[PDB]
Amino acid sequence: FITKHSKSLNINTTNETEDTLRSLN
Amino acid sequence: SEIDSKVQDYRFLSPHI
Amino acid sequence: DGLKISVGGVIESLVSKISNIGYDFYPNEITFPVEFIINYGERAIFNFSRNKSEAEKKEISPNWLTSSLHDHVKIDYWILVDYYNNTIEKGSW
Repeated sequence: FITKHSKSLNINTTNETEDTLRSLN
Repeated sequence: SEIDSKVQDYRFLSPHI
Repeated sequence: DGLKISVGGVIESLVSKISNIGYDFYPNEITFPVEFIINYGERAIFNFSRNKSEAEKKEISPNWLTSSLHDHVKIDYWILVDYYNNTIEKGSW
């Protein structure tokens, strides 16, 4: 799927865990 | 959009295509 | 009629899930990290299969992941052989 002119997904994932990605809290 | 993977499909075609 | 998903059918769904995502991504080893997908997929099918009968342990193909990674995800059997050497040398196996 690669475009050399995609918008980069500038997200801060460094606070996500296996818990916060599996849960409905 | 498929070029990255079609440039890889080609490597696993048979040497008869 | 609570659908008893076969040990085949779990592998058939998981193989399709790995192959069809892998086809759009590989050789992007960030978004398709082959060694991790092998080391976790084989560990999860090992854990799921361990408690199964010696009948259900005959639905399991010994090349369940490794065939689809070659046939569909277009990974070389030479590249797979050393990703499986890395899996066996580095992992909790």
